[PDB]
Amino acid sequence: YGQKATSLDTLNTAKATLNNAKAEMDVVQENIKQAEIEVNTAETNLGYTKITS
Amino acid sequence: YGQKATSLDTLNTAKATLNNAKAEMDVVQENIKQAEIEVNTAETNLGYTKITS
Repeated sequence: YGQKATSLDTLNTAKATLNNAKAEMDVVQENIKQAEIEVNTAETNLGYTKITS
Repeated sequence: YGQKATSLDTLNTAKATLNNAKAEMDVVQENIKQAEIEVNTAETNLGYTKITS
């Protein structure tokens, strides 16, 4: 964009459509979490396999 | 173009394609001339209409 032309309208694509990419990846982190979590709790509702004394 | 975006590639259209308009009008001036000229000479080869004494 320092090369005079490349209209801001196509830099702005890149800016906001970088942050959207980045953030749409964060969402899939928090989802990775929630799935790891709810899976450990889904084996911790499987504590009950001897009913330990 | 002072309004940040409007890529130089579309300002340059306007610049050079102003000068081309302007200049393509000059050409038609010099043509207007050459036609006015060659028409007066085309009536001055019509001096010969009495062969004046």
